[PDB]
Amino acid sequence: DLKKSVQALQNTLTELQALQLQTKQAHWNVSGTLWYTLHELLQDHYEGISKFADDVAERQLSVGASSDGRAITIVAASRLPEIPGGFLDDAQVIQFFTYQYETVGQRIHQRVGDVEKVDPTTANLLQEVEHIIEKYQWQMRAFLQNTPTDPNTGFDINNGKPV
Amino acid sequence: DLKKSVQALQNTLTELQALQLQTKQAHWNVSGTLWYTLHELLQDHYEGISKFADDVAERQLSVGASSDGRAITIVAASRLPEIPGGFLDDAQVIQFFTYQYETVGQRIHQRVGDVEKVDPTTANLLQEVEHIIEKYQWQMRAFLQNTPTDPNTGFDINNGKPV
Amino acid sequence: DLKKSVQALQNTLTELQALQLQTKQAHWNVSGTLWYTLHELLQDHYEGISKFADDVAERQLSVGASSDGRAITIVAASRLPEIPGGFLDDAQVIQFFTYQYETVGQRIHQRVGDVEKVDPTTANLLQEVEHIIEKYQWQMRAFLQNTPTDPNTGFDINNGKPV
Amino acid sequence: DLKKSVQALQNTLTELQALQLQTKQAHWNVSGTLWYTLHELLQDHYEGISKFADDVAERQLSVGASSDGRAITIVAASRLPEIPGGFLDDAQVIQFFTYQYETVGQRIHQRVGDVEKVDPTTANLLQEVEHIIEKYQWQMRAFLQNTPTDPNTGFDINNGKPV
Amino acid sequence: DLKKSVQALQNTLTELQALQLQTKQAHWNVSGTLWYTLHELLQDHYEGISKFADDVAERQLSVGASSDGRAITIVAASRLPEIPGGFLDDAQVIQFFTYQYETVGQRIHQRVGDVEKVDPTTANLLQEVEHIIEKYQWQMRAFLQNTPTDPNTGFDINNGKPV
Amino acid sequence: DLKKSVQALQNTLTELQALQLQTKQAHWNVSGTLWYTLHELLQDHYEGISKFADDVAERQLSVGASSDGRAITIVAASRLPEIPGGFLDDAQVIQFFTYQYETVGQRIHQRVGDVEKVDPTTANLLQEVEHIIEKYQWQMRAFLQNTPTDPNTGFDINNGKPV
Amino acid sequence: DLKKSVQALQNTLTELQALQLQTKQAHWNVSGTLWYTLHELLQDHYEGISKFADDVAERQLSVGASSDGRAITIVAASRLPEIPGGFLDDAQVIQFFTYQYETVGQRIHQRVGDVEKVDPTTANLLQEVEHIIEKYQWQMRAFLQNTPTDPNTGFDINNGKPV
Amino acid sequence: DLKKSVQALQNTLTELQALQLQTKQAHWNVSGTLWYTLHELLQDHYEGISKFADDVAERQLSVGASSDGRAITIVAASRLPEIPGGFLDDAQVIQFFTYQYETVGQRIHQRVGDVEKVDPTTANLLQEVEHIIEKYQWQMRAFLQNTPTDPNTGFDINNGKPV
Amino acid sequence: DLKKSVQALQNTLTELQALQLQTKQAHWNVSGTLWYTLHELLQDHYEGISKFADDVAERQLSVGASSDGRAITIVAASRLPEIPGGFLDDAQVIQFFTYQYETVGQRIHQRVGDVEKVDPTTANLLQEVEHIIEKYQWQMRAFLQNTPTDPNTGFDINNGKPV
Amino acid sequence: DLKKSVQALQNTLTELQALQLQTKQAHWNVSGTLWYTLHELLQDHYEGISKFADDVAERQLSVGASSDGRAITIVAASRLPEIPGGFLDDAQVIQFFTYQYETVGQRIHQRVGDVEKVDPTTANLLQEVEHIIEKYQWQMRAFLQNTPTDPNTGFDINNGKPV
Amino acid sequence: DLKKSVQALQNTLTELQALQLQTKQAHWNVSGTLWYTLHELLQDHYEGISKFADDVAERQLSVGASSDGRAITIVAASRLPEIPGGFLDDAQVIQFFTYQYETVGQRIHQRVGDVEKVDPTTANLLQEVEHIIEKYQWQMRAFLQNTPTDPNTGFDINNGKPV
Amino acid sequence: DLKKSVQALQNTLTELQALQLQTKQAHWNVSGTLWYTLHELLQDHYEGISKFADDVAERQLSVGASSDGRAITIVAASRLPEIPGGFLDDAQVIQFFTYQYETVGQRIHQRVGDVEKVDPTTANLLQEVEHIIEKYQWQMRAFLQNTPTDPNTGFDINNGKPV
Ligand SMILES: [Ca+2]
Ligand SMILES: [Ca+2]
Ligand SMILES: [Ca+2]
Ligand SMILES: [Ca+2]
Ligand SMILES: [Ca+2]
Ligand SMILES: [Ca+2]
Ligand SMILES: [Ca+2]
Ligand SMILES: [Ca+2]
Ligand SMILES: [Ca+2]
Ligand SMILES: [Ca+2]
Ligand SMILES: [Ca+2]
Ligand SMILES: [Ca+2]
Ligand SMILES: [Ca+2]
Ligand SMILES: [Ca+2]
Ligand SMILES: [Ca+2]
Ligand SMILES: [Ca+2]
Ligand SMILES: [Ca+2]
Ligand SMILES: [Ca+2]
Ligand SMILES: [Ca+2]
Ligand SMILES: [Ca+2]
Ligand SMILES: [Fe+3]
Ligand SMILES: [Fe+3]
Ligand SMILES: [Fe+3]
Ligand SMILES: [Fe+3]
Ligand SMILES: [Fe+3]
Ligand SMILES: [Fe+3]
Ligand SMILES: [Fe+3]
Ligand SMILES: [Fe+3]
Ligand SMILES: [Fe+3]
Ligand SMILES: [Fe+3]
Ligand SMILES: [Fe+3]
Ligand SMILES: [Fe+3]
Repeated sequence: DLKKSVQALQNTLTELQALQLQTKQAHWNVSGTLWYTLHELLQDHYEGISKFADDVAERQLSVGASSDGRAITIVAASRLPEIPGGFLDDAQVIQFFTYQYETVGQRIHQRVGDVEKVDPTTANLLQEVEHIIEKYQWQMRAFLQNTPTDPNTGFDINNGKPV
Repeated sequence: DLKKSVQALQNTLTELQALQLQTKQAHWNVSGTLWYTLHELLQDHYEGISKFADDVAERQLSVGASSDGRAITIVAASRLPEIPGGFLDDAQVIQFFTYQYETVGQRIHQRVGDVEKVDPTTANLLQEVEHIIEKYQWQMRAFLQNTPTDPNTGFDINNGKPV
Repeated sequence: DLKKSVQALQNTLTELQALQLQTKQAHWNVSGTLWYTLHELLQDHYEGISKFADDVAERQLSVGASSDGRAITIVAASRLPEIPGGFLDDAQVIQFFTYQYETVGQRIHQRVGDVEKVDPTTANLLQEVEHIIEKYQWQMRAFLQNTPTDPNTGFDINNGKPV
Repeated sequence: DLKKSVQALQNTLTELQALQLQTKQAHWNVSGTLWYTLHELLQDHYEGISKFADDVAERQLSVGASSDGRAITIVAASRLPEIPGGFLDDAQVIQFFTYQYETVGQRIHQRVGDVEKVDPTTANLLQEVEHIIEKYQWQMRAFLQNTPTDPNTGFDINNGKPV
Repeated sequence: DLKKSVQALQNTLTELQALQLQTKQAHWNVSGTLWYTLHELLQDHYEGISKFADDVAERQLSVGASSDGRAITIVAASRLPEIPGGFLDDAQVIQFFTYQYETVGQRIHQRVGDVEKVDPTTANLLQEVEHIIEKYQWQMRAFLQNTPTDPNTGFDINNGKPV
Repeated sequence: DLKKSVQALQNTLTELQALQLQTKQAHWNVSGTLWYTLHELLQDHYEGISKFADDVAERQLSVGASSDGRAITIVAASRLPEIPGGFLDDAQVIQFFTYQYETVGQRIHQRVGDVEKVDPTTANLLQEVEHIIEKYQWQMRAFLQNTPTDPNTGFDINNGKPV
Repeated sequence: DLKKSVQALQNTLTELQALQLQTKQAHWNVSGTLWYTLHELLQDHYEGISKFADDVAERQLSVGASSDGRAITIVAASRLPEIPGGFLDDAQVIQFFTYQYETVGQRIHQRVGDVEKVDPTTANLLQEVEHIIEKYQWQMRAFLQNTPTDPNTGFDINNGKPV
Repeated sequence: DLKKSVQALQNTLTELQALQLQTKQAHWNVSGTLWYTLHELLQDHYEGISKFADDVAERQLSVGASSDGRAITIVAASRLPEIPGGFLDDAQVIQFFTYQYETVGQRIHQRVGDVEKVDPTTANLLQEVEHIIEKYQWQMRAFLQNTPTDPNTGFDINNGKPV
Repeated sequence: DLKKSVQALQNTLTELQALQLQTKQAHWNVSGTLWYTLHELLQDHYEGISKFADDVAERQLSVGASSDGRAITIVAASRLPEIPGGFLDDAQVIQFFTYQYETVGQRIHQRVGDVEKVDPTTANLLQEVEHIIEKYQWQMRAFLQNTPTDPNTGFDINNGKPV
Repeated sequence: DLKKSVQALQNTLTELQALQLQTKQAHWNVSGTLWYTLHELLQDHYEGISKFADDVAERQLSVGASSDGRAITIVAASRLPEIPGGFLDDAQVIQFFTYQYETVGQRIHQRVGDVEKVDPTTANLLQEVEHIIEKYQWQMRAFLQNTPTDPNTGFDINNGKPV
Repeated sequence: DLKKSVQALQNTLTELQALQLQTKQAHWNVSGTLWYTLHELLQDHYEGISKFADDVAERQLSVGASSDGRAITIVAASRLPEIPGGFLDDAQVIQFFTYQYETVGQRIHQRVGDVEKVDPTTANLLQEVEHIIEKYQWQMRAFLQNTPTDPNTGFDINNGKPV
Repeated sequence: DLKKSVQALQNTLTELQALQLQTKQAHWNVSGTLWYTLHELLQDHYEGISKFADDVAERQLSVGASSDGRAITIVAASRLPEIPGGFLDDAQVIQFFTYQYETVGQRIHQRVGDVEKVDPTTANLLQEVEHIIEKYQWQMRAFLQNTPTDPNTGFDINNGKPV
């Protein structure tokens, strides 16, 4: 089934390209106490996402199908919220990608089982994408991770209010 | 005039981001005799465009204004044709970016004079973007450049028909 | 079942070693308009094939079995056509490896399922070999890939005749 | 007018050397929640400032005039406040360089127009210095940049009081 | 099942950390004819084990669970013999890690199937750990590997007695 | 006195190995606002500690005595508190290593004088270890260093309570 | 005979300097289907020619004689046709250097025997120059090399006419 | 005006190519006390001149015009004295390039204003060439720069006679 | 005589390709006390042999003749014994390549004189191949080299029997 | 005694910062026959001085005290002559740093004994600073070092008068 | 006392230069089972010895005294046995440097106390030389280090006789 | 004739080792105006001489003969003057190596013809040694090379007297 692997590959590529533009957008406009920390972290996320975005589209051509990474396709086949414009707060960026990475990781997790029987090599690549996406999810989640000595509500980065 | 420099910077960033996704799209789906030549050349163009896309948005924040590099903004503030989907021919890719680079370079050329008096530092960056865009225009134009011994109609890469 | 993993590993190693000598042979004797393009591309294919040839034989020793990479074994356990001698045409090289990579990739695809239950780690390596082989198949296939504006018959690289 | 370019070059060099010693001073003595973040950021600012300090003095010798980068000249031709001694707070460092970079950038902006007609090459260098200084100004300003979801008063890094 | 992946990941991490300290211990105290050969080989094993020890604990945090790599946990959740103290003989080091790598590799092999259905991405990482552990097992086993012309009893490295 | 230098070297090695596992443990499980800052800082501390851990054990073999870096020895010859398990708060990590580095540095300071007369070369190495340990102590202490404009109580990273 | 080695060395240097300016000239002005392929290939030829141009003149000074690499000497001691000006066709560039490299290689081949008896070290250098020149001749000749399946007349790169 | 930018670009390229061959000529044949100092300095000048020679010709093709870097053009469009042949004295080399760099820098300075209105991007490149040429002029001028304690007549490098 | 240089070049290439597959075969299957020592040494030999195998075939194309490096040609134009299959003993590997390198070096030594008069450049390359082959012969011969204090019979690596 | 180590560390840092600005000042304005030789040598001295200036201030924070590297402190806690302004002669620069390095080295030599008992680790760093300062003193002293065949009065670099 | 530091420095330099030529001599002529192991190990020892040989002589010039590293001085101020000529056995090389490194290390240990009071910086360098020499002593001693399971008599590398 | 190649190789190695110690000796003790210039130049000569010293001895072992690079052999098989001790003048160093390099180069030139018939590969290496030795001879000779505008008597570096 070539159509099945294309669906899993093309859907993953569009999500990676969406995260590509969103990580870079927050990379430039993040503000607050953790602006520079997230500035550097989002650039590393961008480079890891961009690398796998190349691999996914390369895998699309490898199985004999075209790759659609156009701007209209990113907006069209959205299915994910768009990052807000203007200056972004550090606490807002942390909460945005905490949910975005988790949502993308869960979708990739399902696509792995959809193609594991017909295309284990493509499923191997999708597992590697799920690995880096869930790792990035942890790196955003750890900012507000509860500990025995501190719930880490994020009040210090959100004008005194829990995030 | 902060509004003038933002207009020149934001308009250039959106065009660079459009070329970013278009060079990479042709990078993966180009086909024909010159597919691998353009594959490598488009990746170099992508890296040069991406680097200046970072500098332009960085200059936006440097003058005190937010940067809009979101996917919807690329589609919204288009003003440039979209690259076709599916498998792309090498002759089609050459002619697409020959006109696209030239159109972008002419617009950047006008923005340089619009901000040279109020923001010479930003105009200095826009000149550097115009330099790399017009250089890429030559690199696409040279495929069909007429010579005394050969008009270079591109018939060999376009099913026997002049491009 | 140690015998099953050895069969899949040893058969893949011999095919990689055959492609090793064939890519390098075409690397030196390719001729025509695309001689230098294929010269560089075949060297990259050679380096990727050689690296995985090391990994496959290393995996053979890791599971406790000897590795047979001798010259007589490459000729003996052939099951693949031999590249022609003498000066090779660029269109001939493109069509040779288009079919050779596809044939090798299909065989590796079958070996993955043969060992996925008894040796998932070896199957993981075979998936990585299938990934690079099918990627190389695309890189040879793209020279003659049909497009909406051009069928890309390869007449320009084959003395006016469709390849 | 050689005297005009020397004035713009020598005044810029002294300001860069002042920022050189001030960024490094805060680099070692910064304290608080953002001490290590600023520690790394100030070292990058120091390296960029030092590089352009070399270029400015090199340009001075290139136009045929001596370069005065002595310690007494930094103190003499001050015209900028001195960074406080002892342990420095992170919020204090952020506010110090937010104003210092902006003041230096505005002065360099004026010097560009003073020499653009008689020495466009020197004005080109001064534009590059203004670029990196205003970029560093943004990197300090972003710590307290107001956002729709958070004014970012810096209370968390200033003992509960808005910075 | 989060508990299942944590069990496989945490158990593998403790075994890797045990091999970490054991390879380094033998790295410093190995003696005999093959002391320097094993000195270098054990350092390479240490670097490969340490890298995957980072990946395993990183995967633990990625799936949302804490990582226990404390010294007491290495001793507590032992289940593997401790390397002897004092000066170690080369033949003793070869036989120690021949069995240790094999025991660890067999356990990781079982954990792959335990989590392959619920967490294929984690199973993908465990397969990579099993790959490097079984490769290191071969590198220790080859010192005493029987050949048609020599049984390789190791008498030369064990005071004239077969190892 | 060989026994004196062994005592100073072996005791320092065990403390370095304890800090090795503790910095890496906090490196993976740190949480809160400063989780990523400490994540990077603890990895640099880990690399510096690991390098000197190699030098100390190498010096042990150089003076003619075995090196004991086994896991049981780290737990046995403890004399330092164990880092807590589970998710660690950033303020908890800062206070843990502030005291741990200081305690280790004071012990190494005493060992330098114990061996300076009989083994100045070993004392030279112990001085280098004390240098990097006290430097790391400052890097943890600076998070809560009092300043004229801010006492830096750490309330922002400790749920509103002074650390 | 110092005069004999100077003649062989000085004549080779002038030919290398002529090829230096000619490869770079075609590097910038080549046009057609193979413009970018030759653009890259001519830059590699330029770097290899320039390196040996340094070695030849260095050998001239080593044997105790001055080196004449002036522009007038390149034009004066020509004895080779000049590359045409303006935009150059890819087929024209291929045929120009196919004959130019061959002519230079044959002359260097004769100079090797002229100095092999009196200056074997200089003859050793001239052999290395002949090696790289004849290698470059093959790299230009392979574009039109006849094959059993294709004569490679170059009609596709020469407006339908055999080159 | 395309003709205006071509004139400024082509005239600068020929002067750079002339300095290219002249710096390298003096690089090999310089003699005296400062032969090795100038040997190294002239090689650095050669690399900087060669790099900008590439950029100038690349800019020529970017604006849509051919580039003439042939040997006959260097001799034809001379307008600069030729470096003497044979062994060159260090004092002679210093005085030759002191005037040559200054003459070239003054001409480039005039071309910047000739094209600043019609082609600011090309004028930006010409400013960068003027920067490196005037920097090299200082590096040659400093050998004989008068000081309060020493006029630096160069008598020590010119057989006792002031240069 | 083109036929003479082709004979010397083609015969050397086939021998290098035979040693290529044989060094790599022993690289993977060597066993015994010196397995890892030879494992590393054979990989270095493989890289040196492979590099000169490229140069020899490149020289074949440079003189205008095709290069035959196919697998069947390695087996056909053998004239050298084949390395045994299965697990190889370290003493067996040492004795195999001691004779193999010597036999290849003697043949290359004869080919140098066969082509030194008609093709000194090719003879220069064959001398470089003889240099690396005879160097590798020494590196295998030194394992059993007799010394005044020890005949080095290899009994320790050959089950107590002299090799 | 914390006050003792601070005195030795702070006094050394100010002297290093003074040499920092003085080496760089002479680096840009040195003139005469040895201008370029000293230009390069002073840049190497600057990099070595700057590196130890970082280490000294880092050691200050490591022992728990603030670091004062401000411009006013360099001028205030002077105790060393200031380098002259304007163009500097090479002989003047050589004699300036010959005495300056020696004076700084003697002071650091005394501080080593002042803190060797209370702070051997800090004394270890001060010894390393004395090492590089006395090495730089030799590198300036060697220009006028007397030899059996030449007193090296420096008349050639000082307008015919002994330095 | 300048004479005291010169004595310790000059005596150490001559011993390092003696070990320099001896390690390299054994590096080329070592034979037996461990020839290649010692070949690599002796090259690393040579590089470490050569580096400190540079530092010692550099320290000699730094304190104001000439450095005598001539060949006659190595033979004259010998006081160490000369390595035998001809082919050297591996067991002979191991025993030669086991005693040579120990003898050199003991002498350097005494020189440290001779100059620690008058020249602590030089004593610091001599401690670093003693560190690397005693480390190399361990690396040679470990070949015959006794273990609980094996006395490691070296019979396997010494024709069946204990070394 | 093995004895002939050994004679040429061993004699060249001893001369290279003599120049090794002499270049390094002058590298440390050179004095005068050109001390630092020669300091750097002699270090480059040392590295080139040392590299070929390794190749020569490696070639000795490759042809089956031992290599004698001991200190006594350098003094014994001298046949070259010894460099003077103590502080060396720059003019003395220039004249010493001008004659030393020339004498060594002439001897190597004769050895090439002595072994060219029996050992062309060894003669190829000796030609490469003669190349670097005669190049170094030029680099020392150029300091006093006569020019049309200056005889370059070296009076400025030799207390007013011609060298
Ligand atoms: Ca898998
Ligand atoms: Ca994988
Ligand atoms: Ca906030
Ligand atoms: Ca400008
Ligand atoms: Ca610029
Ligand atoms: Ca086409
Ligand atoms: Ca063809
Ligand atoms: Ca604060
Ligand atoms: Ca043993
Ligand atoms: Ca917290
Ligand atoms: Ca054409
Ligand atoms: Ca002169
Ligand atoms: Ca054996
Ligand atoms: Ca002077
Ligand atoms: Ca000390
Ligand atoms: Ca030290
Ligand atoms: Ca032996
Ligand atoms: Ca030859
Ligand atoms: Ca050669
Ligand atoms: Ca002198
Ligand atoms: Fe790609
Ligand atoms: Fe950025
Ligand atoms: Fe391998
Ligand atoms: Fe500089
Ligand atoms: Fe990590
Ligand atoms: Fe180690
Ligand atoms: Fe050169
Ligand atoms: Fe170029
Ligand atoms: Fe090749
Ligand atoms: Fe620092
Ligand atoms: Fe040195
Ligand atoms: Fe060697």
